[PDB]
Amino acid sequence: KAQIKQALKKLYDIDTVKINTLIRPDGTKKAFARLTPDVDALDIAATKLGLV
Amino acid sequence: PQEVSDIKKFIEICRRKDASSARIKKNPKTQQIKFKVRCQRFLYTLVLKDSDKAEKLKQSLPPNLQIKDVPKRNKR
Amino acid sequence: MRAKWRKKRTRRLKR
Amino acid sequence: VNLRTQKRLAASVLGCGEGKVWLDPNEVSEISNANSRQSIRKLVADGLIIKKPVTMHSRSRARELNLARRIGRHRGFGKRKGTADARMPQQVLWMRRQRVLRRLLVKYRASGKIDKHLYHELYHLAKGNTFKHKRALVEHIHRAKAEKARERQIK
Amino acid sequence: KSLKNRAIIPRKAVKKPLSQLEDHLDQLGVDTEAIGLRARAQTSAKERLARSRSRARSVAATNRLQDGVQGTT
Amino acid sequence: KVTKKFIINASQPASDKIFDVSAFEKFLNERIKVDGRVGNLGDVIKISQIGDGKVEIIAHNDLSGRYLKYLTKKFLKKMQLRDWLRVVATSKGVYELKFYNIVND
Amino acid sequence: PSHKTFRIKQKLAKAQKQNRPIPQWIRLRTGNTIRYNAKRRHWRKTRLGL
RNA sequence: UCGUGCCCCGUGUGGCGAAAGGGAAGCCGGUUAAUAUUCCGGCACCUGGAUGUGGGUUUUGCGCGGCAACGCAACUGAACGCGGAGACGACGGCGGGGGCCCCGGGCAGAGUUCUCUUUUCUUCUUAACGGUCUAUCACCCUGGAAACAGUUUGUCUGGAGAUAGGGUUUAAUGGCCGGAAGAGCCCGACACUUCUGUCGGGUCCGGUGCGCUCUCGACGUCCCUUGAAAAUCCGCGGGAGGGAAUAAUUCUCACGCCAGGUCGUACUCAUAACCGCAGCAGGUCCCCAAGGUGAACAGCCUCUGGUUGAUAGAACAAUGUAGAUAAGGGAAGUCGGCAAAAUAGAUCCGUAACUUCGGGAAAAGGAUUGGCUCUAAGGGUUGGUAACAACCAACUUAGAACUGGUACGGACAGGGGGAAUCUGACUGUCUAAUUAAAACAUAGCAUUGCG
RNA sequence: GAAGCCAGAGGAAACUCUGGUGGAGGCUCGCAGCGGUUCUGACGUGCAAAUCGAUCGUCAAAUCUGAGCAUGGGGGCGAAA
Repeated sequence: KAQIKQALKKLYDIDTVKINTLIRPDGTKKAFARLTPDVDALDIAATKLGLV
Repeated sequence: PQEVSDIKKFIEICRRKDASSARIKKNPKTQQIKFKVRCQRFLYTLVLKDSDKAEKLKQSLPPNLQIKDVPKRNKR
Repeated sequence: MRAKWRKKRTRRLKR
Repeated sequence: VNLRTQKRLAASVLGCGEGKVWLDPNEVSEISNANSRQSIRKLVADGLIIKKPVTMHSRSRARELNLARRIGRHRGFGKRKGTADARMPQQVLWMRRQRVLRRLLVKYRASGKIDKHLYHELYHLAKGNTFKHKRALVEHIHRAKAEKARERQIK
Repeated sequence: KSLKNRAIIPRKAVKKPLSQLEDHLDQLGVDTEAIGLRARAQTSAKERLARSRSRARSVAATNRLQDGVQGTT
Repeated sequence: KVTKKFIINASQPASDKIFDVSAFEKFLNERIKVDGRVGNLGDVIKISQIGDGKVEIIAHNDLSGRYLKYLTKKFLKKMQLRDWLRVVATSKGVYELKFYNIVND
Repeated sequence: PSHKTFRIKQKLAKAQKQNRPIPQWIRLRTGNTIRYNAKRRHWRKTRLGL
């Protein structure tokens, strides 16, 4: 989680309050990063993450 | 949760820097009013009988400490 | 009490 | 038209078993289109899904049977299946009798009708099974007090 | 009544048929058209994300069995 | 002594002349039982009519609104309106008789 | 079990990713000899042997 | 500057090994198609680390009070030692507490309603974490007891100090308060193509117990059986050092600041997710456990919750498998009373030989059991011959009248008994898949070798 | 219904008797569990390479049972077949 939050901060200028992690049944890792209330996940996903 | 039985102690808790919110619960079936202040560690509550001392104390809180009356329904 | 807590106190004093 | 998922979701929403969930048979298409818990709650609010009331279980006959046995019916020799000790333990009866007698003796000593020596004697007699019940103990106390008064009058 | 195996559905949870009510009141003898049951009886990024959610639930994203060939023949 | 006011409002079925208010008052008069057997209305229990399909009951004993609802349901069962009329406690000590919900067909 | 080791879970992850039929574009290659997955596994047919 | 040197302690000096042992800390409500003590909201806690404020202590340097048990928001404490916790069997009755079960009233809702039924049923809830007042044992002060007293269902305690009086304390899943009614739940009225909801009312007061379950406490019994260890934590002895008024503070007090890594978490746990070659009547370790009858987690019926899945339709021959009945006789049957029938619960009368005196023994052999209406006995709390008044309460026991009858433990459930002989002392164990036994083992007895 | 204990009637005492209390026993009836006595039992290419039904033994212990560990074939283990 410490590496994941640094990676998010260095890549997308994303600051996270907390991060949960699980390991999926196929073997990859899924991370739920909850943002600060001062930023909008809709705005970040629309501008940077391209998830519309 | 902690209950304070002293008006001046509730005032000092309100002047404490960690106090982020204050709210008011009015119980008309019981005839009481509760002032609840949210600090960092503890939620401090003061119970009073329904009177004008409640509004006097409302004036006695600092204006920076934002205060709300609770609604009838706790809708999300 | 315990040596770690006493060491914390004396380290606070040293700092 | 399969509504197994809808019945399971409605049971989860209503907090009951799946045998208590009623789905309206005239709107199976609307229930099928309802595919989430929010839609299930909307159908519950609209009245399409109803929680059925509980199947009836009354305790009336048990209550008249209890009142009849309180009056004294159904207590004959042909209505007993366990031994007398099994229905009513004689050890429990002795415990209750001893507690009653000791309570009465303590009350009498506190009130001052009897003194410490007579209290100790009656305590050991009640332990040694002289008294069947409180009335017997009170009668013996009165008789002992009367004979003590007679001895004092003679002296 | 089938109270041995199940409980009766409450009357407030079942909508009453109009013609059946009219028929029962007509055996009872009241003037139904005069008392008038007819009127009383009853009958953007957020948008893009919502569309994406609807499409994600409706259609699967990929088909690994059949994504290798594209023409219908 | 305590006094309790109970109101039974059958204004809509009375104006529809479906529910007989005088017959309901009679049904209350020889169905209300005080001290375990019927015919003890006396001065303790008073049943009268104001009008607009309303019956008032004055109770000096512990006569319950549940019992009055029970007697109203019994009268509705007798006059074959149990499946079509409903007794609802709309207010404190006030029971309204009203139609069930109807759908067009 | 629910209590499982990371090594065991990693090997079940590989087994789940291996559980698939062959892609349909494999069958139309020139000189193709593969008609079906001959190492397909099912939870009730053969055991993983872990 | 330190990365270099100087001391001090030195008896001892590794790792692995438990998802049921020991262990630092999280509860409630809501949310998904599938996860939740993990998400969301609210409200907390523990550990580690820094670092201030308030308060405390101190020019009598490291607190004050109570006779004492000890109390209070703090109230210095190195080496080296001491002690406690961790840390402990099985069984029996008793007492307290939570939860469940049962009874009554009240609000709302549902059902019945030929007749009866002020009726029957459903909701009426309060977590973690804290404050405060209490809770068996035990301990302390006064005092000195035989005419011995106190006291448990159970006989223990007391001049090594009892009774009594007054207190101090380990222990909550107890009362009130905060959390917290704003939640959850129940009911009603409008809006409502959807989007979506909106607004009102209530959530109350009591009782009972040889009831079920868990936990706690004081006891008692058994042993030629005495029923783990370690990590970790705390107190004490000791006084080494460090300590004040340009204030100091090495305060286990309150509040405030920061952080908490890795891995598992779906689902089944079985008449279909495990093993048995299978979706096999087999086998496979645990937690919760409603109502009635009844001694009873027996058998039978029901509620919550789950199923209605195990190829179907028609007909009713022989012979079958399973369940039954049968006039008169009653073992004449058969190698052999094999099998079936017969007895069976509870109350009372009564019970032989033999015997290691403990048993045999439920010996044997007899008399009864339904329903209804009554009577009688067995209790608690409060109140100055109180041997009396008021209030409250549930289950047993005995007696009497009346009454139906072919039958009354009306189904279920449930010993046939006796006279002898051989045999092994008994309880126990074995040939998984043909032999459970006079076999084996056992206690008791004897012998042998070894300082 | 064993010790221990209480009361009463005797007995100079020791002790005798009676009524209680108590809750011991590798005691007993019996549910679960464990086991496997009997039936011209069912089944006999079976549901089953040992199952099913009724019945029976035991059921507070020399009772039943999981997990971790130990003993490995000219070996172990054996209340002994």
